[PDB]
Amino acid sequence: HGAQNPSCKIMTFRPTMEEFKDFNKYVAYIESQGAHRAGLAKIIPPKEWKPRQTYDDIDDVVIPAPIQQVVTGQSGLFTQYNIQKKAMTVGEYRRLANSEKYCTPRHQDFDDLERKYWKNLTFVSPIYGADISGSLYDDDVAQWNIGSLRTILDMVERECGTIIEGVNTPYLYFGMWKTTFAWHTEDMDLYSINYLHFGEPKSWYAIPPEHGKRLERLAIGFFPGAFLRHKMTLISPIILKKYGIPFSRITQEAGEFMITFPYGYHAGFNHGFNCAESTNFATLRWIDYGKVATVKISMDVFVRILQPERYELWKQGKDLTVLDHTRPTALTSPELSSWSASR
Ligand SMILES: CN(c1ccccc1)c1ccc2c(c1)CCC[C@H]2CNc1cnccc1C(=O)O
Ligand code: NI
Repeated sequence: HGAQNPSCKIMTFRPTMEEFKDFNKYVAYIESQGAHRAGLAKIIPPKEWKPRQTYDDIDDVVIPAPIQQVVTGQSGLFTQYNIQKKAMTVGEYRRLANSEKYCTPRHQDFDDLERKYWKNLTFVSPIYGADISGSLYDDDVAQWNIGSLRTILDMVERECGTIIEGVNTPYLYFGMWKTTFAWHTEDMDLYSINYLHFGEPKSWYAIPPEHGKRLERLAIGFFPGAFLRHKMTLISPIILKKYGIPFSRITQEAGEFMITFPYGYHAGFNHGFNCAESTNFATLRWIDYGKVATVKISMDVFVRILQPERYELWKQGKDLTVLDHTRPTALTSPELSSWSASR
């Protein structure tokens, strides 16, 4: 389809509990409304749903590899390095986040906080408890369980048995003020789902996938060298607004879901102490996004099973298609139904 979200605005969704029970079905719905055209969409769950009953058992959890984020650069163009530090607990990380050195500054509004982020990026290197293999969900949670979404990304584990952490498994993100994730797309241009468990907000910048190539030309212009897959390049919105790169901004609060879409470039930072949970997933539409992307997943099993008419032409390298970033995804295909019956 097309012309659903022609402005490519970041859309916010508030489903009822009945719309919330099927995860894959609701992803097809928000794409039928055009959420995928912004590269990022917010999902506000109903109040009856709570992923964990209490967050007081978490002080003794281990953060195996925290990273000190050292950012260099000037004039809205930066490069961040991630130096690994010693292990610590969440209680220690919380006391370090609210330390005077790392605490959230005084700010009038977000515009003030955004200004102080890009002004004080170089001066202090914050600690980010990122990429922790684990989950904070309860076991009985059956709706939107990040540890088990039951999408077609399970074909990797169900057929080839490969398990990739942060992609097949959930990751945990304990943050503090100024902790940043750089401009990037998900591995193999996969989807991603991020849920903010508790704490201070997490802000997102997102570029629509139909303009992602304009950011890639911009970054190549600054460094003469898919190097943005190093995921350590920071670009200020001042620079994007100067060269005409379309982008939108939204703030994710505690208890809200964020979906990133294939070839949706995103970047952002944490306002203060928070905990986020994230994993990757896929719909039927992603298969063509993963094919054009060639952590390296082999797309062979997806094409051999769900695109079998194109398989031999893809092995011969004669399947040259152009992605239509506006087409919504399908919910089911005859090849997918007969595959679930085989398993
Ligand atoms: C450099 N690096 C690397 C690159 C190549 C291979 C191996 C690792 C790397 C990779 C990942 C990260 C960081 C650094 C530094 C903190 C951030 C996380 C990703 N975090 C998010 C991603 N998307 C959305 C949100 C978030 C978030 O912070 O909530
Ligand atoms: Ni990401």
